[PDB]
Amino acid sequence: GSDNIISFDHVTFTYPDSPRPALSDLSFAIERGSWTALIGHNGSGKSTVSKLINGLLAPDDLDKSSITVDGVKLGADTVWEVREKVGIVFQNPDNQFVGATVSDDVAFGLENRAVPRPEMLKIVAQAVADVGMADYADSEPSNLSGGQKQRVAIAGILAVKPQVIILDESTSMLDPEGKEQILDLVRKIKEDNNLTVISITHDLEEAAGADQVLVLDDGQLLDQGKPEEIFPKVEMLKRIGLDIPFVYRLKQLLKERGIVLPDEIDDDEKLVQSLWQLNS
Amino acid sequence: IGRYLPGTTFVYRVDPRAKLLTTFYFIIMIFLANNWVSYLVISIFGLAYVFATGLKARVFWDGVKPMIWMIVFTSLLQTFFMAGGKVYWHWWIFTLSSEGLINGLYVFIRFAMIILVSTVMTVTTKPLEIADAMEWMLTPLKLFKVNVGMISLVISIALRFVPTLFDQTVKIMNAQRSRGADFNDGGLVKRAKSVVPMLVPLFIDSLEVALDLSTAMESRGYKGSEGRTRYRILEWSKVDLIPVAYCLLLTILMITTRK
Amino acid sequence: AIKFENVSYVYSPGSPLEAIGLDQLNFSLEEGKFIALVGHTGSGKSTLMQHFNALLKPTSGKIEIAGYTITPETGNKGLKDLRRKVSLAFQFSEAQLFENTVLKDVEYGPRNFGFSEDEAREAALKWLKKVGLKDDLIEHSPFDLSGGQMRRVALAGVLAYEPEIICLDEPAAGLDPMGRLEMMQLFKDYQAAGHTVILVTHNMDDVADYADDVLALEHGRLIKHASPKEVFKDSEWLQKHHLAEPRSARFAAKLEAAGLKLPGQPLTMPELADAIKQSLK
Amino acid sequence: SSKLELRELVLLAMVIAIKVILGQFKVGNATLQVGLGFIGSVMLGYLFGPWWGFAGGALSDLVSSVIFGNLGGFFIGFTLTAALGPMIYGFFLYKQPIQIWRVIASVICVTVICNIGLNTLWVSMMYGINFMVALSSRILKEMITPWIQMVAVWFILEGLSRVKLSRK
Ligand SMILES: Nc1ncnc2c1ncn2[C@@H]1O[C@H](COP(=O)(O)OP(=O)(O)NP(=O)(O)O)[C@@H](O)[C@H]1O
Ligand SMILES: Nc1ncnc2c1ncn2[C@@H]1O[C@H](COP(=O)(O)OP(=O)(O)NP(=O)(O)O)[C@@H](O)[C@H]1O
Repeated sequence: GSDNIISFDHVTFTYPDSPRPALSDLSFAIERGSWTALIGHNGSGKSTVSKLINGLLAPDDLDKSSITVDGVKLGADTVWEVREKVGIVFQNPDNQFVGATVSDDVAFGLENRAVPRPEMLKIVAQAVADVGMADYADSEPSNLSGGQKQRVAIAGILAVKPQVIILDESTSMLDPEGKEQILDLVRKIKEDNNLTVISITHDLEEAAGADQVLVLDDGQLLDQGKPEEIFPKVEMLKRIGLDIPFVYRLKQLLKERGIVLPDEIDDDEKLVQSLWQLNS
Repeated sequence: IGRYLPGTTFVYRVDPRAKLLTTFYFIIMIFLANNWVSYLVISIFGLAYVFATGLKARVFWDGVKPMIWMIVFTSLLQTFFMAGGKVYWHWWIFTLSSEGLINGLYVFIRFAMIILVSTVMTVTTKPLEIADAMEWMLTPLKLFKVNVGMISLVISIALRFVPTLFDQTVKIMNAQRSRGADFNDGGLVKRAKSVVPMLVPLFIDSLEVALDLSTAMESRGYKGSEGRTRYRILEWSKVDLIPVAYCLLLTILMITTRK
Repeated sequence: AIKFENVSYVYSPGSPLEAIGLDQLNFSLEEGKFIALVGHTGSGKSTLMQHFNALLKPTSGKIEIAGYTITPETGNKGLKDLRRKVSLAFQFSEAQLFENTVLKDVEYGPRNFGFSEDEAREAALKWLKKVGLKDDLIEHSPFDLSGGQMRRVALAGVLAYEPEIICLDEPAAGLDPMGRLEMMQLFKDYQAAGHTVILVTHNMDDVADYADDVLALEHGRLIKHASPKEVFKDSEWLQKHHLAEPRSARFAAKLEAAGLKLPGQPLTMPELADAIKQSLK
Repeated sequence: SSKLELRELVLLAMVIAIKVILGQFKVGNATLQVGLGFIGSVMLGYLFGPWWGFAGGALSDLVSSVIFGNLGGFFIGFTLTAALGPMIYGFFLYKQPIQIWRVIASVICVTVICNIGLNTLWVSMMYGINFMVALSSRILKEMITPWIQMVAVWFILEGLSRVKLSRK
């Protein structure tokens, strides 16, 4: 069914300080086995969501508050058991890295769970193998590109076999080639193990390929659901603090000079074949 | 920017906690004794080990170079210990003697043999191994009042973030220089007060990684030190006997000649 | 008046393991035009950045910039005045800042170049508005700010003394799209204001849409120096020396391959809109 | 609990890494070098207190020892002295205000008590008197440097590092 929901609840940091830091009532949910992006301006509260789901942070009602992830209500105890169904890949690998080799870092969580080493070895090999990091497996963090550092981050969480992979702006500053691969990595990873990928990104061109997106602004969500219906929000969406993708701006910049607009229509090959049709 | 390790390609340099413990044992073997022949047996053994490695001698100079002044300063000044000593004439008190200047060759060999085994350790092995070497020296004292989980953990984190703090230091250096920061230059005050723009942004960057690392740690399931397993796992293999040979063979005869 | 005369660079010289940042760079750049710098990662593009403010000096050849000339010999004597002309805001400028307030931190730059207190006070606000944030927080401490504002005041502190040549590595690398087309606007507005702009970013969307010069780099070597057209047009070329087409050039090439050939030179989206009316024409 | 915890502890790991790096470099002028490792020592004092301080210096010598020389070793006891410096910085500075009486009395003692006595006691490994004279030979620095150190420490500590402690 549905994998994760956040019911009526609110949150603050650091602890309750002055003016009103928070997300909002929220009233938000996501389906099992579906890639879902979460977008908002800088300081819209996108990080908190990931740490809330994670359990590192707690909401400020606790009566009204229900965050349940695959059948656990979060809430003080049970937090390590909800922490085993979710995993998080933070942006900027350097600070998120721990351990000597890469084969050292990706078995960290594994020894957190007191897994015997003879098994630990096998898993960790397959883990780095899965992320393509195979023969860099004795190298230390400093030698690695921040891109392939974030491959080691993946193999880190891929090792403990989570049902939800959160990407928190993991792709942020990488190569174009390097940002291409990491998503195509986790996107490969997804189909294999049948997981849920919660992406967080400022890149709107890769939000178009989400199953469901949802927008968050200043405290709260405004619109949510299938990318098809969310991106057409045009003008308001611009003032909202984020922007248009390329295909949709292509739609826009076509119409600005008058040209036809059949819409949604959100793809590449579906455009390209539609392009043959419009040429007629 | 690594140091030192011309450890490339030759034989040994194996089993660090064996090797480390040896150099710790050799230190205290020198410390012990004595007037004659004891100083002979440890000095020859120390020399045996350094070319057993097959190491270029030139590297040993690197460690003694700052101390050279300190050697010959204390050595000859030990001789001229105002009487003091000892056996011969030539001449005063207050002056050289055949006994006085032998003692001054002993401080030379001890200071050498300290900075030989100290060198032979700090070069032939690798830092992450040495960290697991002196984790072993800590192993016994656990059930005394010290939690070894924590003083093992902070070392591990420290080491890893030493270079990545160094590079973010020079990034701040150059980032400030580009903005017109000039240092050192100046004199006394402001030479000085010009150091803070490289410090506090280095300090606050430490918090950013402190939070991020602790955050990313807990989320991967870090409950505490108690109740884990380990990935790394050093092993003794067959060469192990060679440092125990050095250890037990030298120092039974060194102890008999001690007195 | 940027000129690089057979300029290489080698790391760790007189030492074993000398890695080469730059190999025989020869090129010259227009005064007051948007000059993009791109390559794969570990190209040596950030090395090149701190070359012409002379944080590093060439190990070969000559660099004539800002009416100075930078030899392998040139010392650390007069570089002070070289840097009021040329300026760098490194990849993360948020980590560049300090003291008790925003205002005194930006003026720190001009103050170091010998601006009067009055001059530095007015020059402070002059560029703290230009970076569009904000009336009230101008007197706030720099440390409580958001990542949007933290990488502003830094970029103000670099711009406050009005560098003639400005080179910024990945200044928008962490921002949101409201930020980019905000920050990328000021770079272009400073440009037509009569100042040179070097900008180094992987982003090929704003490299085509903004930049005039692009000079690619690979393994320390200069592979191409041109308009973002000459270099961008050859498709499989960009594969060979690892680079990538912008968003427009990617989709057009595909619709073209099976489809119609428009007259572009696609670059920015407005021109793309031009190119697809001619399709029916 | 024991005292501190993760995120308190990951910080302790990042501020030792400072003082192994700091103690590597010296500034310094044509007149005198006055190497700066000491800022690392004082930080561990007033933040993490006296008793974690002692645990900081002891480890900071073990940390440097792997990536650098120790100029000898191991000793053990060099580490013992590297330890005691940050500790008595902990006193006068932890759960304590910013005051001119606390800083200078602390700087002068570090040189004389631990730096002198212990450095006067470690290359000892022999009889004591040959030792004192090698250090008696070296004293000038311990006369000059502590005084520039008190000026320097006031410019770091009250000098916006402690004022920027919070927040955060
Ligand atoms: N102590 C704190 N811990 C965490 N967040 C804090 C704290 N204090 C304030 N905040 C706010 O938390 C918000 C989280 O927003 P955030 O998700 O960081 O947006 P962002 O700029 O895109 N950075 P991020 O998404 O994490 O990569 C920010 O607006 C901060 O102002
Ligand atoms: N301190 C150093 N010593 C030796 N080689 C270095 C050093 N710093 C960098 N290099 C080398 O020089 C090149 C650095 O290129 P550089 O442009 O700085 O990185 P980049 O990722 O391509 N650009 P950027 O992302 O803006 O930092 C690489 O080939 C490095 O191996």
